[PDB]
Amino acid sequence: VALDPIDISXVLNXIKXDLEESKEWIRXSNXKLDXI
Amino acid sequence: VALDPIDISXVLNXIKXDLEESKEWIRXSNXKLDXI
Amino acid sequence: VALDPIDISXVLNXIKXDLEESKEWIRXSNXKLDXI
Amino acid sequence: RSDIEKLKEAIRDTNKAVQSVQSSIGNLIVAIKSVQDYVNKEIVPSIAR
Amino acid sequence: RSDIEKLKEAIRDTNKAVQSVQSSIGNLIVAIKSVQDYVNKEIVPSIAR
Amino acid sequence: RSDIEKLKEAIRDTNKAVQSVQSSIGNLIVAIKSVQDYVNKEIVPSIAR
Repeated sequence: VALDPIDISXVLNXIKXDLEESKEWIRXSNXKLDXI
Repeated sequence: VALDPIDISXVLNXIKXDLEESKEWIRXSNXKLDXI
Repeated sequence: VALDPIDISXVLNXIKXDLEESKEWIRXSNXKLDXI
Repeated sequence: RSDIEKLKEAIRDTNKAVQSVQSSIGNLIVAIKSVQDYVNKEIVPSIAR
Repeated sequence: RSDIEKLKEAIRDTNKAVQSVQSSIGNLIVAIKSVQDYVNKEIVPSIAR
Repeated sequence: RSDIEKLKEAIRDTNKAVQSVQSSIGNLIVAIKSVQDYVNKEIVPSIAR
């Protein structure tokens, strides 16, 4: 009767932040490799 | 009454694909390190 | 009536082991980079 | 010229390993989101009815 | 001096990418734990009542 | 000889960090699968009964 839905789409879109800003250092490293 | 089970074992075995084919580049890098 | 709670806090604290002992090789690499 | 080339290629392979890991995490997001929607849209309404 | 400097900086960027991945995994733990507590503390008691 | 050795060892440590991350993801799969089986085998039958 008092069952509200769970919403973690806050931390999930936190993970998706961490992942995109990993991908944009990876393209940083591969910048310095293409430098060599 | 119309509650079918959830089955994401599709994306999970997608993750387990990505992970095994990461592990098989890692063994690629450590190939070139053992090269040096 | 016979519904025991799920407890995976075993594998979760397994993940949190793997992650902390990744972080403590990362600080290992960045040791050898600060070496150069 | 040979050692620097090899080191550069080793870093390239490591980056490809990280990219595959990044793809794993992206799919992990989809899996967790799928569980959330199933609980909110199928389980919760079934209990309230 | 230029190639070794560049390689060192390339490894530094790769490590920063791994650190962001490590942060992703930490938040994944929080998300999964949040689903567990919701099932044990909200769903299971609602079915037993 | 000293700088190339050090760079090679730095890449080796980074790979070990990625390997630990790979182990984290493998356990994340087990955790998510555990939640799925619990919902399908314990929650869903409890609601249908």
